[PDB]
Amino acid sequence: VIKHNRFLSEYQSNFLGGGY
Repeated sequence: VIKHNRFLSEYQSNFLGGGY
């Protein structure tokens, strides 16, 4: 898994809205 090479931050944490 890539995980955006510690740069994007998981799409900015789902742009402050993502239930997981």
